[PDB]
Amino acid sequence: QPYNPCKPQEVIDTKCMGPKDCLYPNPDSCTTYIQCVPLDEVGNAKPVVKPCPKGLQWNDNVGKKWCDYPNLSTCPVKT
Amino acid sequence: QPYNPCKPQEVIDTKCMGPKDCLYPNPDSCTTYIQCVPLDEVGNAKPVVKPCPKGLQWNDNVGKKWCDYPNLSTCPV
Ligand SMILES: CC(=O)N[C@@H]1[C@@H](O)[C@H](O[C@@H]2O[C@H](CO)[C@@H](O[C@@H]3O[C@H](CO)[C@@H](O[C@@H]4O[C@H](CO)[C@@H](O[C@@H]5O[C@H](CO)[C@@H](O[C@@H]6O[C@H](CO)[C@@H](O)[C@H](O)[C@H]6NC(C)=O)[C@H](O)[C@H]5NC(C)=O)[C@H](O)[C@H]4NC(C)=O)[C@H](O)[C@H]3NC(C)=O)[C@H](O)[C@H]2NC(C)=O)[C@@H](CO)O[C@H]1O
Ligand SMILES: CC(=O)N[C@@H]1[C@@H](O)[C@H](O[C@@H]2O[C@H](CO)[C@@H](O[C@@H]3O[C@H](CO)[C@@H](O[C@@H]4O[C@H](CO)[C@@H](O[C@@H]5O[C@H](CO)[C@@H](O[C@@H]6O[C@H](CO)[C@@H](O)[C@H](O)[C@H]6NC(C)=O)[C@H](O)[C@H]5NC(C)=O)[C@H](O)[C@H]4NC(C)=O)[C@H](O)[C@H]3NC(C)=O)[C@H](O)[C@H]2NC(C)=O)[C@@H](CO)O[C@H]1O
Ligand SMILES: [Cl-]
Ligand SMILES: [Cl-]
Repeated sequence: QPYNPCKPQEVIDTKCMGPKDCLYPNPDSCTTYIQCVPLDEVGNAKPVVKPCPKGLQWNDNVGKKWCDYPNLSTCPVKT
Repeated sequence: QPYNPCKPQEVIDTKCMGPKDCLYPNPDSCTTYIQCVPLDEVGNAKPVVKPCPKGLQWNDNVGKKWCDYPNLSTCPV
């Protein structure tokens, strides 16, 4: 019913435990991200909207998966 | 008995959620720090050693609590 980008294999493999695990862009906003909370053993998860600190924007790049300065973020709104 | 700098009142008041919360120096190493992971909802946490990026050292100063250039860090050495 709600938007839910939590990929099951990512949920099963990482258990969303590590510092970059199960973190996804929020389509509505560049200053938040979505973090998945596992609900069971088969990869289902509850998506949770999480805030970036003041001034920062989600950086979805491989190896990043963190809030970053806007000029380094993956916000689709640029220039 | 093993070393645990995680103070329960800080775990309780912050839930170790914020960007500077429940972060402590690692006495054994200037290139790592200790982060507290809560084990319950009533203040108990375990200490996890976390790495600084290569070449950086822990800065325990007030308002910092982050990995920093060596000349800015609080390393006792
Ligand atoms: C009892 C029990 O076990 N219960 C289980 C429970 O634990 C499980 O829940 C999971 O718990 C774990 C453990 O608490 C949670 O793990 C945490 O996850 C968050 C992310 O969600 C991690 O947060 C990241 O933290 C890293 C640092 O460790 C941050 O890295 C920093 O990023 C900044 C930029 O944002 C970098 O900044 C740059 O720095 C350079 C200089 O170095 C500077 O030049 C630049 O200017 C600067 N850029 C900017 C913009 O300032 C910085 O370098 C870097 N720091 C370092 C040291 O590299 C990163 O930003 C954080 N990311 C986000 C997002 O916040 C956190 O580390 C991690 N904790 C631990 C202890 O590892 C996990 O989230 C949680 N999962 C869930 C789903 O809740 C649950 C579920 O599995 O099960 C219970 O049973
Ligand atoms: C589903 C759910 O709810 N799960 C819960 C789970 O989320 C909870 O876990 C907690 O999650 C949160 C995120 O949600 C984690 O929060 C993160 O915490 C980390 C620290 O642990 C924060 O990391 C810092 O990030 C900032 C960027 O925002 C970094 O700041 C930069 O630091 C550099 C120095 O390293 C600064 O550069 C220096 O600047 C000075 C001054 O100008 C200059 O003099 C120096 O030369 C310069 N030095 C260098 C080397 O460049 C830079 O200015 C600054 N940037 C800015 C913009 O201020 C900082 O380095 C990072 N620190 C460390 C350490 O990595 C991170 O920001 C924060 N994320 C967010 C989104 O807030 C939290 O860690 C995690 N807790 C735990 C215990 O895992 C859990 C538990 O509560 O519960 C679940 O239920
Ligand atoms: Cl935004
Ligand atoms: Cl903001």
